[PDB]
Amino acid sequence: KDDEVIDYIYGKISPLFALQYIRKIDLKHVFEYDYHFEVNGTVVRHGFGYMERFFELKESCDERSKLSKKQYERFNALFNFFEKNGVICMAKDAGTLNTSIEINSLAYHGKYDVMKKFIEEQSVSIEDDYKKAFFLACLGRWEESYDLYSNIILNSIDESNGCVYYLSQINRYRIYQSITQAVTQFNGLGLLTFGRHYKPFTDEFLARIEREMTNFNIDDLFNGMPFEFQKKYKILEFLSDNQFLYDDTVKLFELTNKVRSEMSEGSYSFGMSSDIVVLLRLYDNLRFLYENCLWSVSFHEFHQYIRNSMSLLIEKAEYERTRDIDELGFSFFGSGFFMEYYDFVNISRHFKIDDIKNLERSCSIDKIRFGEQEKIEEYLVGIAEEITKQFSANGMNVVFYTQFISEAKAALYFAKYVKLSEEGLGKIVKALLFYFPERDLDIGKRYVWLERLTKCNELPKSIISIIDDFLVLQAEKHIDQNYSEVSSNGLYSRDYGALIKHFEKNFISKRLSEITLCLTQDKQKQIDFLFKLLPLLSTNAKSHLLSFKSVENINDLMNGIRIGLIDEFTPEHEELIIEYLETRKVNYIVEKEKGIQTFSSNDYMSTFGIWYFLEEINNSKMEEFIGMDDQYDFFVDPENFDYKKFIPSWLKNYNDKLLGKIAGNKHMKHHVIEVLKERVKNSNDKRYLEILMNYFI
Amino acid sequence: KDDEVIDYIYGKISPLFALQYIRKIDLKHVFEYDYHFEVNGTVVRHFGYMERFFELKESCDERSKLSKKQYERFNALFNFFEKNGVICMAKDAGTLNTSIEINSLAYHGKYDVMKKFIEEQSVSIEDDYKKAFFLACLGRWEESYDLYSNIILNSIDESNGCVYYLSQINRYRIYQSITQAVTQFNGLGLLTFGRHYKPFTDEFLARIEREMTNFNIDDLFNGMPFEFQKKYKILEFLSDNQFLYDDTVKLFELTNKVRSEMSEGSYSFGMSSDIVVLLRLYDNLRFLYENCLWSVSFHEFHQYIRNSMSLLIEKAEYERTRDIDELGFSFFGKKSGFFMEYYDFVNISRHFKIDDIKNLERSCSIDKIRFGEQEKIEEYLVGIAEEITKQFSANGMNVVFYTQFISEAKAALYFAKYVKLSEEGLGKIVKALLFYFPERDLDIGKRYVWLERLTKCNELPKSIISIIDDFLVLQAEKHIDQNYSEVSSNGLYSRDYGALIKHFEKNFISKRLSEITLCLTQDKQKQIDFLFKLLPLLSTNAKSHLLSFKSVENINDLMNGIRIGLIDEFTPEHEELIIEYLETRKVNYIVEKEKGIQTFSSNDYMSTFGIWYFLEEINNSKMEEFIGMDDQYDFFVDPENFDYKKFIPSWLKNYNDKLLGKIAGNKHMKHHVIEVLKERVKNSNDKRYLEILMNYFI
Amino acid sequence: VIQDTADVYFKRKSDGKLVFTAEAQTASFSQYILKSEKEINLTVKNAFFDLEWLASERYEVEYRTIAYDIYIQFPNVSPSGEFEMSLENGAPEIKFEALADTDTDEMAVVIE
Amino acid sequence: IQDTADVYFKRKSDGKLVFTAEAQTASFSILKSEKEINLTVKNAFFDLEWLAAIKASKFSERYEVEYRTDIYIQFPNVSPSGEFEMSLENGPEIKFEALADTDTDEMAVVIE
Repeated sequence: KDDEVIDYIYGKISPLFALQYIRKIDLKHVFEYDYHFEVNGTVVRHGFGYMERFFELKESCDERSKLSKKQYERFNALFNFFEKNGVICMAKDAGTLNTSIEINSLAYHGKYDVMKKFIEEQSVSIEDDYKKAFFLACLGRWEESYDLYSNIILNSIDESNGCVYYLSQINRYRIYQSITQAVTQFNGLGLLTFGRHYKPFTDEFLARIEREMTNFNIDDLFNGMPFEFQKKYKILEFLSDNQFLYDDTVKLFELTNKVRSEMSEGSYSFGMSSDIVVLLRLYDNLRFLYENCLWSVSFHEFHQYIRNSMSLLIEKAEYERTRDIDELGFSFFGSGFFMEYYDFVNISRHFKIDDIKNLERSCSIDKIRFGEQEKIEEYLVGIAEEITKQFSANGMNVVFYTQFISEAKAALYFAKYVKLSEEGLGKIVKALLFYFPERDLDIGKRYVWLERLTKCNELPKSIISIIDDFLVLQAEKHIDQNYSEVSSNGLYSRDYGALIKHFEKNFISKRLSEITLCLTQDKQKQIDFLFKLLPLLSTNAKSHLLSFKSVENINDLMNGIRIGLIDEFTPEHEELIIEYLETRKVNYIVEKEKGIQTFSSNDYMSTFGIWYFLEEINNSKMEEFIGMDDQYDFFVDPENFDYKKFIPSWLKNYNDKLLGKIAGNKHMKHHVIEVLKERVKNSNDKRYLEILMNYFI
Repeated sequence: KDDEVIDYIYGKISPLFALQYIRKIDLKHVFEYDYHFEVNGTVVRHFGYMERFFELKESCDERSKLSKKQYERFNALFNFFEKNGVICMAKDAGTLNTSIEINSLAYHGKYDVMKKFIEEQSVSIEDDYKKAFFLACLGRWEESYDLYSNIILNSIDESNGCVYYLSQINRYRIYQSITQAVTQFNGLGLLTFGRHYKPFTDEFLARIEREMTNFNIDDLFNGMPFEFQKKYKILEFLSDNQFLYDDTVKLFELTNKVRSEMSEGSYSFGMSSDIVVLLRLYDNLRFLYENCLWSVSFHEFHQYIRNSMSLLIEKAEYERTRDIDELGFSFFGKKSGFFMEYYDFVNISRHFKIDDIKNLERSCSIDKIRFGEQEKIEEYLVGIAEEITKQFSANGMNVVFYTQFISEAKAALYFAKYVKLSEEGLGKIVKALLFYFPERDLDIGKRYVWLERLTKCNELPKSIISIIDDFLVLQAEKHIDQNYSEVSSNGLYSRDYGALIKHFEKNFISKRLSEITLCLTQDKQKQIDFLFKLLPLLSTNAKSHLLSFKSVENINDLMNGIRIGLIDEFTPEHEELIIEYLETRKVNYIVEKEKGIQTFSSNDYMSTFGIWYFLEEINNSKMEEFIGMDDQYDFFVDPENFDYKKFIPSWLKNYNDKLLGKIAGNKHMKHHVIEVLKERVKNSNDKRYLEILMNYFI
Repeated sequence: VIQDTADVYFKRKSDGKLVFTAEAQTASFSQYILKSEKEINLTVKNAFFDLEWLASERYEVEYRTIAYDIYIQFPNVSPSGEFEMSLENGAPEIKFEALADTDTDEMAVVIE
Repeated sequence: IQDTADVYFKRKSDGKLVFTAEAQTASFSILKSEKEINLTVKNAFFDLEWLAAIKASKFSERYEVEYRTDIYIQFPNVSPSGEFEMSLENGPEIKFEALADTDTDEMAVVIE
């Protein structure tokens, strides 16, 4: 009977409308291995035509008009639930298929204020408290999360719902692992990182939870449950496993091997390639985990899985972007990859800075086009508003700090490729410069991340004003005679001035003048800092400054050379240069018996050599001593030479002018061409090719 | 008490001498997660319990107070540790070098020794276990299944649970083997083998499907006595459908770590990740092979070993080619790199396919890798060749064993390129490759390619030339029939053994081809054509006698005479044939424009005609009287009209040195070539595009 | 534009009877007195054999596709199926290599 | 040089040891320069005597790192960048970066 088709599908799939999202690849268990649903809809057979008839009813409204009211309701529920998932039709009748991901979860979009408002709202039912517990776990409030999860587990049996019971057990176990590792890391390592001992959860909480969680295996939870639930919800069976997220990793490894082999061979895939499968599986797993309110922030494994999937997709897209073709290939080849809001959020949340740097090394994300930029701007503005609101007051959630600062850093690092508006850029810059913690971003990292944000947004007046206030605050911080900033990059406060001058060459600060015009010889550690920022003030203030302080030290000399104060060199400067280069050797010949290599990071001597090659400094006494460093075989005797001093890295370290002059010499050119051919042949790097194609022939 | 230390280790490890090899990473379960043994020995804590025992090892005075039973326990424990590889503690660790030694006849492929061992009389149950494994390896599957069933039957009576459980697992996996074998033999076996070959009869399958129903791999551990559950927890992971999964995840994590370190350019200290990968691979290999487990039936083990070896080769290539500052040169000046040994050669031969080896050659450079223990590799290759010639010289072949063995034989003969061989071994290998290898696996082109790649380090002595002479005589006799035609998947035909011979023996004639050439007639076609391929291999009198019968009246004969050097200077009425061909091509071309037939054939006559045009040998005006619409002739009729491209981007690598050098000697297309070459070298990674950029173009 | 999903027909030469039908999955092409050096490897998807056919040799392969008729002909092909028994399990893929006879050196044809 | 070194962590106010570990990874990435030095060590035991909300403030200490392998490597200014990641398997990796002040520029020293 044609009216009897929906009895079987309902009798096998009825339990599955108790969830919010199920996986297409996870539908195999509910039908007990009768058909196979591909990751993009289409069903494939694997003794009565069972799934064909139902989809036949969909394309013919006449045939389904003979059903009764109950049958029509069953058909409507099944059709709506299929539409919610993505099951469409059979493969033999498949056509054009485009799949878009849409995750309906407040946690994914980071609506912290909305989550707080929803938590403050009154309770309604058990699922509302399930979502409330998830939102409290996300928001860093962990004790209330644990208590709510325990109460949900307590009352789920009385409310006669088993899925809530099982999922709440799993969530409470995973959050228990979360607090356990949190206190373990806060005790033995937070002393040195945070510079304090911070133990939020008291002894009573841990004492209770360790006793409660003893002999609580993740496995056997499915077996230790009613057999009717065993038959009805087999699809959840794979959740109860210690070695979780393992099949996805194996399938990802196999697909990665297939994609890499196809990249090596240069083959042409047809239809649904392996990368499309990877993307669909990643989106399916993401939607399944997030829409079901499952605690998987506590996993480095999910982060690893998403990282690997996204990196493979980016590498594949780069391969199709840079590849050759043929005439046969054109007869087959004849669909580019571009980044959207969801991909941006995935990369921001699941990647670390090292992973993004590796991606930038291997791939070229500049050539990738970014869409839906309004949503990305909204997301970034929300992140900046959250950080400034939280760090502008006398409060912070340290656990939420550890779970949120990494994502904030990654989002602000990846905002380089996204074009923003004036107000959003101003808010982001203000929150980055005035309220971001100093233990995560030092002055050098702060400057690098600010500078990379001007690649597509330029520098309007508001950003310049914000930088002006930041510089004034730094100047006030330098009032104390026991302050000194340290940078992990070599970029210090004397780089906001250069960045400002690169866009607003004519510019003076109205606030730095007063602190400059209120100085005295005893106000040291402020005159030194203001010497960094000389080109930023008025000429009268400049002269008033350079009165107090002379050039009597080498650091001041190179500073004045750097800020353009000294264009033409002056006498008694080679005096200081020769004094330094003589004291270095005076210490050298006493340490030869001691045997100290002392390869310091100081770059004064190589800079002196570079100055020598430009003939600005030229004198016989310069080569009187020669120090330990090997770099004087360049600018003191290009004929003596050695294996190498540090040339192989310095061709990429140097600038255009010095490389061009290098091409204009006598004998070392052939050695340079030999080493460059060796590097380009036995390596893969664009820089060694650019200096081989542009400055050398 | 110091004498009481060994009571606990014996009381927790006593069962584990019932096996032949255990994994160091699998020792965690026997001690119930007390310490952790690193993959290369050393133990780390996680009452000093093995600390005292390892203290007794370095002080013979302290262990002299033990009784006879205690001394026996200590000797057994020390010998078993020495057999495994557990050495000492990490805090007392020192110089550690690990060498793999698998003691298995199956691994080394001693088929004759395995047959002799099977024919020998039985002794005990373990001997029949090894016998069943050897029969499964040797392609005799029915007797293997029967022996496994009998072992399972009598294991309970012999009271050895480990044999019972392992025999259950082996029988299940071999049951999967026969099931998939018959499934693949029925469908797609009709087209490949050109026959329907069904070795196992209906009775066998009817029995085994009934016996194997409701036999899950899982739950086997639980359905056994709890004493076995406590004693042999280390085997618990064998009973799992999703087997070899944790190793895959660990390999993926280590691969990610290694790739990240390659990208950053970091300097790992001590035991790096690649060392962990190598040691884990060796440990798993030894565990599976030494315990006589049926894992030939898995593509997953092959995938695991393939991935491990490929990662190791890529890492070794990186450290060989990496850019080094002062620090790396100081810390690794002597370059204690990675080199290939006999075990690695056997692993690559057995577990890799030809496509995987080609991908390895594309990505890496195995020529720069040094190969050691070449005597064992020569012995292995000689054994493979002897087995293939013995099997295919008589009227017999085990087709199942053929399917399990021919792939490894092909891979071994393909990878023998990098190994230096002796004269007798090379002669045996060449004879077995040319006279007895099946034609359905290696056609004439693949045969020639694999023979040619074997002369990279062995040159070509006289015996190999004689063997090739007999092969050519056999081919000539095969061409007697007027319904024979050889097909090659590479474009290399029988007229390439002659060129290979002449490259090493420029002065050489064949004493056997003359008689078949001097016994020809005008009606003996399909042999004159073949002998025209091989003309430079005969005597001058035979050459003239052969050219008496056949003229140059066809284009194929023309290009053949050009190829074998018969015609050095061109002759009249040759441009006649060229003009006729290129006129008929256009005559068919303008009738198909309305029909719209694109007709890219694989024929390369017209591009070759253009190449001949640029050397002024064929210079005329009637050649440009027509165009076949082919893009390739815009090079040699009008270098100024041009297009996007004809096929230049692949033809810079397809051409030879002379034509590229002449390309550098022209007027206008040089700048277009330099633009496309800069684009290719910038937005790609290929050595060839760099060589044409560094050598012929500036 | 090409649909990027063609249909492959495998038939027997010397007779013409259709052997089986399949869906294209992968196509790989590798490359004075010049010479040719190129190979064509084809991999197809789940295929069912002809009912009449189930109850040396030469074979032909035809690829059918449309760009919005586009035809690809391989006159001489050789199957290269390999036996690989695997874990779990219970249609597999079939691999072809393009051949070339020595008289007419043609291994691939395209019709628009 | 020996492939295994030893790492000592000290405080820049009393020269008091903080912890001792074994090195695992070292990454090294008018004129100017811009370079970074990241060090990653393995399982470390903290000093037995040193063991006895968040505001955006830099009222922290300064630390030194010594590599022993005689070969001596000195990092006078270091900053530990501890990252928080909870794992599935439950049952110590330490990272730090080399710093440099703006007037006594020095990021790495080697003594032979």
